[PDB]
Amino acid sequence: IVGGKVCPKGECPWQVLLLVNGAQLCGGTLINTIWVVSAAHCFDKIKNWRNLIAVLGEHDLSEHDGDEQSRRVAQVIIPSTYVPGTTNHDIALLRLHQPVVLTDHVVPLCLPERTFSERTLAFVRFSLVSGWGQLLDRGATALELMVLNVPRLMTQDCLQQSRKVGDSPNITEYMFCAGYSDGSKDSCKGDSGGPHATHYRGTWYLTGIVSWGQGCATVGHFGVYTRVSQYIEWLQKLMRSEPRPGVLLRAPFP
Amino acid sequence: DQCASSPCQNGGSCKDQLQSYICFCLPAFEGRNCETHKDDQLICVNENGGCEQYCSDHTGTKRSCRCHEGYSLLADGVSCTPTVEYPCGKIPILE
Amino acid sequence: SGTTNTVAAYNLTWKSTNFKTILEWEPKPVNQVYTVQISTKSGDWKSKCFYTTDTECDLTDEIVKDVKQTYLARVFSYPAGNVESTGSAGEPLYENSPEFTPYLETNLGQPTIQSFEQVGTKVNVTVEDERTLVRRNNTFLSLRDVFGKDLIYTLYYWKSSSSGKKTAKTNTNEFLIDVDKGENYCFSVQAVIPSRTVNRKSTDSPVECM
Ligand SMILES: *C[C@@](*)(O)[C@H](CCCNC(N)=[NH2+])NC(=O)[C@H](Cc1ccccc1)NC(=O)[C@H](N)Cc1ccccc1
Ligand SMILES: *[C@@H]1O[C@H](CO)[C@@H](O)[C@H](O)[C@H]1NC(C)=O
Ligand SMILES: *[C@H]1O[C@H](CO)[C@@H](O)[C@H](O)[C@H]1O
Ligand SMILES: *[C@H]1O[C@@H](C)[C@@H](O)[C@@H](O)[C@@H]1O
Ligand SMILES: [Ca+2]
Repeated sequence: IVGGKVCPKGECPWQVLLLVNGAQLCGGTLINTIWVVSAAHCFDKIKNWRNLIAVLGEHDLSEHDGDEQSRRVAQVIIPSTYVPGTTNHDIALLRLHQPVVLTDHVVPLCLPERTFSERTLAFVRFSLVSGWGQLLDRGATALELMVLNVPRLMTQDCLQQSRKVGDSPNITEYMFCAGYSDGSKDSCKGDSGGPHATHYRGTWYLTGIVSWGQGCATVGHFGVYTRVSQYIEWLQKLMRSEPRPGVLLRAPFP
Repeated sequence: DQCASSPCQNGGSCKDQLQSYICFCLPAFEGRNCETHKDDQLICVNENGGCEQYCSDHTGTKRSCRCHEGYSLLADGVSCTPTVEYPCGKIPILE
Repeated sequence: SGTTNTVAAYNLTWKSTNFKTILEWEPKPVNQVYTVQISTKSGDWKSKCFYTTDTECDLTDEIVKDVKQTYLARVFSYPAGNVESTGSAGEPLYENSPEFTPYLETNLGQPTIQSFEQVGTKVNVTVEDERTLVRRNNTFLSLRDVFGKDLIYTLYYWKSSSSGKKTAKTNTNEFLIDVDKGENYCFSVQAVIPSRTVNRKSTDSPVECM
């Protein structure tokens, strides 16, 4: 989280930390006691779908107070149209072997009604992005949860303002830009899968998931976020759908 | 002159200019001719329809408000209250 | 544009006098409606003029809320068939207006000589404290209330049959040029904001001689 601020323990309750064998993998979001939402690309390598751990209540990776809660990720689901290695359909629905306990330090983020996400949330200038990712580009990662408040743009503006890159992946209707193009602040490498939580009248909804960007806070460039609302019926279809054999299910999409 | 034909509807004054006019509107009116009814606009695309959370437009009938999966719609028809301990999107410590 | 059916608004220009601010634009709607949206650099967007077939939109109520802030506005396009068409990036087609800061750009309407009389060997020309749309707490505000001490004036006066063009200024609200003892004089006033960088001077208030 380039240019952010440490998220006061407790104020980023839906923040999930996805661990693998003990190493940071990415971030994720709690939309329900057993359901975590992350970024599809965060699994392009995962070879031991057993050491996959999800940690809530987490805040300071250095010390170990007693608010954390670990949970083996039961199933990892990504959209049928996601193509590992590419930018499109970068979203994953994780399922935990066992539900986490809701407490002042572990609360889920609301998965807004599509309509609502589209008509209202979408036009709320700012939203907080957060994770323990890199604090600069090739820089070090955060030990304390970092959070950033960024502004959203419609794809037309995003295109009009970014420096045309050689092969800058199109900004498809499944992603949106947010941030600053003045090198200032942006999310980074270890943040993928993190929430882009929008505040609307006393409640916070999951409108975005960290995916990609040129670099981190690179001048003339923004950070692309997965437009969570294209994926709502999808998520809620899966959450009801009964379990499936494997660990890496590839749910169809739409 | 200009304010002759009295373009300013719905009681709005009319401080015209040379080769033009300027309608002063009543608090519930707006527009070049105060024509627009600040009321007749209760639609979800407007301002979330006035709802605190979810909003549904309806054919020939007042728009409806709804609450999220763990809330309840207060008596005013547009407000939501938690019906559980830890409802989504609420930060317990701050709360 | 980026059209096939839905055309993008263009030439979005602000028409603002005495803060009465109306955004206007092209083109005359054909099989499509427009929705105007407005905001501040760091504020949420508010929609206005819902699904209209107009080429204008009154934004007074939003801009006078803080004529100090700079407002950016944008118009959206929708085929009249459905007011919710998926563009390509999934979002509506729209265009942005130029930035707009009421305080520095809304032109001052044509002033009006309130009531000028004689105090002796000179004339006391007066200008009516114009009424603005800047509605503040149920009430409106006069130019002098708004621009406070940023508003001055200019008094162009011709004499009976005249021969030369004379000018006079006062930041107050009362001119006071010394006249002879006969020859009638005329008074053409015009509100001015010298600290401005665009619409500094207004229009010559209708004339009022003897
Ligand atoms: C997996 C995530 O942790 C991470 C988040 C980076 C967020 N950065 C900004 N500035 N918002 N994402 C990545 O590391 C992705 C992975 C990837 C996904 C799809 C295709 C290829 C790689 N990589 C990047 O974001 C790199 N900058 C690479 C890149 C991809 C596409 C365009 C430009 C650069
Ligand atoms: C990228 O955007 C272009 C521009 O419309 C589109 O034609 C293409 O299908 C998109 N996907 C590819 C090929 O990268
Ligand atoms: C009367 O006032 C002017 C005439 O020029 C016009 O703007 C109005 O539409 C009309 O009612
Ligand atoms: C302007 O001033 C007078 C005419 C009042 O009737 C107001 O309502 C009007 O807008
Ligand atoms: Ca800890």
